Amino acid sequence: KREWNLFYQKQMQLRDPKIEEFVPPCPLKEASSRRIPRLTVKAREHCLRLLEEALSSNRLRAKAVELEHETFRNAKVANLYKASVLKKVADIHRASKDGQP
Amino acid sequence: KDILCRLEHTTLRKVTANTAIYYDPNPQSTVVAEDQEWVNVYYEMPRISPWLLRVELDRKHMTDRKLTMEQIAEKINAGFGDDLNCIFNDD
Amino acid sequence: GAKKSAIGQRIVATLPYIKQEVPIIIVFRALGFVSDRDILEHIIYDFEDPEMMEMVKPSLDEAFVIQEQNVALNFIGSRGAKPGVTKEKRIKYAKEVLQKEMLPHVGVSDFCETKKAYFLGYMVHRLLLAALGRRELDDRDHYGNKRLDLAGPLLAFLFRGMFKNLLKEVRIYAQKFIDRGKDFNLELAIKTRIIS
Amino acid sequence: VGIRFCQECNNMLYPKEDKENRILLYACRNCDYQQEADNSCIYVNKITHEVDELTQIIADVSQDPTLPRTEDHPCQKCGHKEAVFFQSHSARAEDAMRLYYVCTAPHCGHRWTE
Amino acid sequence: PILEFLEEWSMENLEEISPAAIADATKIFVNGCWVGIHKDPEQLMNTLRKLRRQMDIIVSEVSMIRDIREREIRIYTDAGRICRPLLIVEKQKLLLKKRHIDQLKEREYNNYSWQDLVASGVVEYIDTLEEETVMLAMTPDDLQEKEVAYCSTYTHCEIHPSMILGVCASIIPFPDHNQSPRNTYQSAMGKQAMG
Amino acid sequence: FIQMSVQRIVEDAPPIPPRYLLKFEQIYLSKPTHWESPMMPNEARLRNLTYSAPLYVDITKTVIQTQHQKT
Amino acid sequence: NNELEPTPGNTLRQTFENQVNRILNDARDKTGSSAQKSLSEYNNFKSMVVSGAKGSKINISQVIAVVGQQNVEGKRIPFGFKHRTLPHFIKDDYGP
Ligand SMILES: [Zn+2]
Ligand SMILES: [Zn+2]
Repeated sequence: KREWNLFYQKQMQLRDPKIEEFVPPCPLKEASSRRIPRLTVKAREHCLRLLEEALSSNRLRAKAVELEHETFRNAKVANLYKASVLKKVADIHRASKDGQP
Repeated sequence: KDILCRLEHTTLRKVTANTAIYYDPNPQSTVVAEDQEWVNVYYEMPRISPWLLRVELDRKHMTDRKLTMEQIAEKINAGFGDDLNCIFNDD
Repeated sequence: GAKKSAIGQRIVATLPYIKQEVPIIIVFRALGFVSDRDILEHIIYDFEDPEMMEMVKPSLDEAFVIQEQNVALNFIGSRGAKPGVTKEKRIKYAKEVLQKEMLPHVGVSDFCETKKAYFLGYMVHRLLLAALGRRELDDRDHYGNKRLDLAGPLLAFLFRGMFKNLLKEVRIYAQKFIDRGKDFNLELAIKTRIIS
Repeated sequence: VGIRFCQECNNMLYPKEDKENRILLYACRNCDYQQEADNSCIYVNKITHEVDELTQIIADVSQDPTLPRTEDHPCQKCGHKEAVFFQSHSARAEDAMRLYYVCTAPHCGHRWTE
Repeated sequence: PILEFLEEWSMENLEEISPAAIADATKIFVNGCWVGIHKDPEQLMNTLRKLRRQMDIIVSEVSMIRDIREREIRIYTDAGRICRPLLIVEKQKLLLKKRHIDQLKEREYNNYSWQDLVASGVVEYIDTLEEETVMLAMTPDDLQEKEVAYCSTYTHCEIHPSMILGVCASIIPFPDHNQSPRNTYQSAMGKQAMG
Repeated sequence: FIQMSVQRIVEDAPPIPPRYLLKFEQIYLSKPTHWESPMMPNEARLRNLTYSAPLYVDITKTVIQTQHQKT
Repeated sequence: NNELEPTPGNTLRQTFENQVNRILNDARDKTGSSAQKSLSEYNNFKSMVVSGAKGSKINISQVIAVVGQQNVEGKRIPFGFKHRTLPHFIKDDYGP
């Protein structure tokens, strides 16, 4: 029943402190933009460093920033953008296991 | 077959294999040993409640409907918003 | 809704001469058993059945309130054919119903609770087995589940009522003729026309 | 998974949260008896539930005169030839025609399924 | 008498039983009332059937059922159950013998009759829900004999399979060459003929 | 029915300053007779009668004992 | 032996029953065709069927060759007793 959505949102209000603001910087493209939900410079640099480690292990920092910026543009929120970057890191890991460039 | 998939109702029970509710406050030391590596990878780069909701998806039904775990995750996000957390393995 | 969705299934019993349904744990407590361990001894015979235990757990979650025989009897008797204005009469009515109209074939004496509890536990156990898909549901058309009323049973059922009416009439006549205190007669008190 | 009972009132032990030591405690609603559990899992729900009936098959079915018998399937343990067999005999099974076997030798009761 | 024999034959009663010794014991019901438990169901059933066949303690009318899978023994002394007689097959041979046949065919001036056949343990009354634990054979000299083994554990045998028809359908000749609606119509029209 | 059930029905019936108490003991049944004399079934058919037998009972009367037979 | 594979859109029981009923229907129809084509030019069943007076080739087939399968509520005869049709069969017998 639609009563579930009222129950659910009540229980999540009862889960207050204010939400933390964005702070600008970084090697990442457009890193001064606050437009990506829940994003930060530290999360973007962590994803860029993960992409750089995978590309360097397969082998350059330009490709890592391109993979991070593409994924941050396509994902709905920064928490999903980071999970999809780790998924692309796992696919590069299957490429290196297959010996592919 | 693609249109057949598009036109047939399917909830999570049609594809889930098993589910359980655990008590695991430690992000690193996880009661379940299987998730260890990727849950640590998720937590290493950032409150929360100590309880868990661990579900297991049946592979046959997961691959029959041509579904994807990213699709399931984004559907969960759309359905519940960001008041949940979701971390998922891959195939 | 959220609470119904989490509970799932609950087990209730429809006792005769009672206004509406009663949860099963309430009846078991009214029989005089308090501990969940004892009630589960009466219901689940082999405790190494986690699926049965989980199935019966929501029924025990209705025992969060009721914990004693007196209050359980009160809850049962609150819903009589004519609800009472007092409480002792309601509790006596509840005990009377649980002693006279619930499972008469097991027994009607004072010490029949120890066996009525076992039979009610067997009913609940068979319900659980049906719900778990471990026994086939019965069919009414199976002829082992039927009886045939021949002349014996038919005429005996017919004769019980007529003998009861004859007793009622002789009782009425005796009381009317005795309030005067004069005397009393037997042949004049019996109406053979009733039975015939 | 299972139900555990308090030793004082003999009632069901509900799980309760200890918000100091980050530990799980089982406590009842009648008295103040506490406990620490080893399962560490409150609830488990499997929806496949394709239970193998070899746990639920009794060895006493070998005395049924109405069951078919075969001698081409010797018992694994005692090597007895004759062995009763039957089907799943389970409701709420979406689809099944697999056979099940029970050895007919007394006190063997070996119940397998090839 | 059934309750007394059950007590005599080591049947633990409900009020004298710990709730732990019930998982591995087969419950006993008499007229739908749970009276106790037992731990040797097979020997109990053998003894009960022997007593019913001897016609000593348990009347021939009483039925006994063992649900082997669900571990329950049900004994009915009720009125209204419908039952029919069946022959008894012990190993693979009928207990009915040529001596019985001759004593029956000398029925006059011999006071040997159906009751004396029943008292010998040759035939038996089987009600409907006792028929679910029995293996029947339609014809003795055709189904007891050695074949490609279908069943070698027959427990009873039919007297004659044509005794499944009622009064009005026992007058139709060659009913097995007919059509079922035609047999039904004749069963209807047999009550309207004039004689 | 005639042998057992009527007797059981009579017995299981509860019995009904000075006090009076009654208790029905046992029953009887003669062969069918006609009151204006055994009545044959053919005569019952011809004369539009009813083929029936009388049922008696022993009833005991007490005051706070006296026996009444064949009531 | 579990070697039977389900047909898409059908359960294992459904596909087994479909195969069995199809085999039996083929048998009944083949015997019927044999009985029809083995008739004679003087046969009175043929006289009353060809001219369209009364009867049918299925009736001729049931008279000569095979009565055929009996169905209850569109399915084969159900298990009235505990897992068997009659007390004369073993339990779990799916033969014709
Ligand atoms: Zn306690
Ligand atoms: Zn063996």
